[PDB]
Amino acid sequence: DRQPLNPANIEARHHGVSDVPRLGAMDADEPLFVDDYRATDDEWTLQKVFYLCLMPAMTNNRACGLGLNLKTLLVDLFYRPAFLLMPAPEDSIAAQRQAVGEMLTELVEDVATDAHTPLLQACRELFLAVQFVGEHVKVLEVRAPLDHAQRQGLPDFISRQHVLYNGCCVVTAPKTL
Amino acid sequence: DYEETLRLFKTTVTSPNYPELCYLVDVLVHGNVDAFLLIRTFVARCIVNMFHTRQLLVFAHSYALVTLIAEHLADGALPPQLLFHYRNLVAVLRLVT
Amino acid sequence: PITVLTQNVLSALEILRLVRLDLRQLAQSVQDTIQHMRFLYLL
Amino acid sequence: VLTQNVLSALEILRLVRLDLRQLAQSVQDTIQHMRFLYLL
Amino acid sequence: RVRKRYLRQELRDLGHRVQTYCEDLEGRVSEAEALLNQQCE
Amino acid sequence: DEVARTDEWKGAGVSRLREVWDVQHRVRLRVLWYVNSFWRSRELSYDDHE
Amino acid sequence: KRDEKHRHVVNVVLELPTEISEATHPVLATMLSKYTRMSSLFNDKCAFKLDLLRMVAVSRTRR
Repeated sequence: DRQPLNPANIEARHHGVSDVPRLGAMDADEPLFVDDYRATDDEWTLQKVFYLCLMPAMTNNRACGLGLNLKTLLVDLFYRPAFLLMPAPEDSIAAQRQAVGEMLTELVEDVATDAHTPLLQACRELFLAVQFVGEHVKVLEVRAPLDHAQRQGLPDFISRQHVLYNGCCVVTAPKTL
Repeated sequence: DYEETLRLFKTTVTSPNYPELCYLVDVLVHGNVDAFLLIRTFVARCIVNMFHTRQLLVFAHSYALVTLIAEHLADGALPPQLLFHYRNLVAVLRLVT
Repeated sequence: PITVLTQNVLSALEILRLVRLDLRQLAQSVQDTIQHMRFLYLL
Repeated sequence: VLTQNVLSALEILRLVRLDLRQLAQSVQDTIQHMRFLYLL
Repeated sequence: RVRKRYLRQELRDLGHRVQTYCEDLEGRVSEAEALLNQQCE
Repeated sequence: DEVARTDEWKGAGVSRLREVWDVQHRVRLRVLWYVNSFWRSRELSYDDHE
Repeated sequence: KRDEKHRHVVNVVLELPTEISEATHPVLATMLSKYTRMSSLFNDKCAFKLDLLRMVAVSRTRR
């Protein structure tokens, strides 16, 4: 937002628990919603290697970042009686396609279904991960003075740096979404 | 030598028919271990089918998913060659370090 | 002539259990309410 | 061997009731403080 | 902005006091129940 | 001999360090509190009405 | 009365088809207990729908 995130403006996400007020704040920017986990130094370095060195070398700057409006996306995608009335069906694929919806049909069907897993079983298996939903895409501004050896000349240079949160790195424009 | 895995990665990340649900499951998982372990059987079937039906290595567009597949989906589930491709991507990251 | 005697302790145990549930609900409901107001209006 | 103990605990439970009244008054006072000051 | 921030701070402040007082009440009711059930020797 | 206020000021030392913002929450500064200050001796009163 | 409020949070807010009721959906009961304690947020009904989705998800695991 305008000001740096204070330690109190960073909120922990409660997964597996009803969190409607957080879901109302999906597009809110003042509080930042996070998991409990904090990336270690080692995996921080590896993530930087992957995104700054490997990906632009292999793509030649062809990647881009996007965010999904996953509130309405997940609502109109999963708010079927098939997913709300999940039993604790092995019909024909036509009835499965109708039940699961057009978008989930063209998204999942040939991609994640085997002869052991019809369309609706695969879509139920995907539906489970919805319980960890998270918020909408954000862009954060990172400010950092350099280390004490680089800071010596121009001590007042506050570097600034932009990152994508709740976002994706994409190599294609999604047709279906 | 990681040149064959990098050729496969090159064709994957520059392929216009890269599946659209990979981004959705990426933004669902956040790089959370538990969200992956719930979707774990789903993504394994997805990667195997997308390797056989087209010559690409899906979920290679994100660091979180590739490293989660490397760590968790190595107990079987994946065929050994497909798993070795993700293992080799992680080995490339270590070598850059 | 047997007017006063010791009381059943199971009744007091049930009373304590109800109080303990009341205490958990006090803390959790206050935290949830303050959070809901904060996220709805103060952002 | 028990009634004396329960009454000797009641001798402090009275103070507990007092502290309950004090906390409820504090909560109402804070709500009135906030409602007066901060809601323009 | 000033008013919202101060209200947020005070409202967050009282919740911690609520927590501490609920801890006090929980401990005291446990003490009462314990002494009624069983003394300490 | 006799004590000096400097030595007992140093010996008594600091025990508080509090972060304070301005009203508009633009700037943070720290307040340092000493136990040898003449502030402690006065026992003057403080109040905040609404 | 609570009947009007629950009918609202079932039909107007949650737009849930009548074929899904309280007798069929115990997680919906446990959620309705807490949903109506907040009066606002009824305008973005999509927040409540997604919350019921994720609660049904947390309910229907194998662990």
